Formats: sequence, structure tokens, C-alpha cells
Amino acid sequence: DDDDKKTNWLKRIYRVRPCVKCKVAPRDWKVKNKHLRIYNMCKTCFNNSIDIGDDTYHGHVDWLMYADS
Ligand SMILES: Nc1ncnc2c1ncn2[C@@H]1O[C@H](COP(=O)(O)OP(=O)(O)OP(=O)(O)O)[C@@H](O)[C@H]1O
Ligand SMILES: [Zn+2]
Repeated sequence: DDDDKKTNWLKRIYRVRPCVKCKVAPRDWKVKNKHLRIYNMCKTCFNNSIDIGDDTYHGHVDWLMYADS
């Protein structure tokens, strides 16, 4: 089932690339219509980035959660 290919890829993508800042914790994310938004940092590092005043690692990558556009 092609939807399963997409799901399995998104599981892998989420697992293998942790937070860009601490490089250990998984990333924060949200689901937004038919898309998965994976933010660049875990919540801990994101909250801290606000406290320290660094926007460098702010950002996200959106992913279609299904196989067919
Ligand atoms: N965990 C995270 N890692 C990296 N960037 C993040 C994370 N959470 C939020 N951001 C991004 O940091 C920026 C500042 O976030 P904030 O929530 O203060 O503003 P916002 O405009 O309400 O965010 P958004 O545009 O997502 O609604 C936004 O571009 C937001 O997408
Ligand atoms: Zn982190």
C-alpha cells in the first residue's frame, strides 16, 4: 500500500535526524491538515533559544502524510 511507504518513510525521517541544537532529543512537530510539520528543534532547545535570543535554528520542514497528492 503506497500510503504505508509514506508512513514508514516519515517514521524513519523523524527518528534518524534529532534536534538540530542538542543533537539528541527528537524534534517538536504538529499536524496541520494533511501535513506533518517537523520543527528543527526539540521543545527544550526551542524554549531555550527564545531565552538566549537566537533565531538561528528556528524553522521547520512540512511533509505530506499520504502517498497521493
Ligand atoms: N521546536 C521548534 N524548533 C524550531 N523552530 C520552531 C519550533 N517551534 C516553533 N518554531 C518556529 O520559531 C519561530 C518563532 O516561534 P513562535 O511560536 O514564537 O512564533 P509563531 O509565528 O507563532 O510560530 P508559527 O509561525 O509556527 O505559528 C516560528 O517561525 C516557529 O515556526
Ligand atoms: Zn534539543
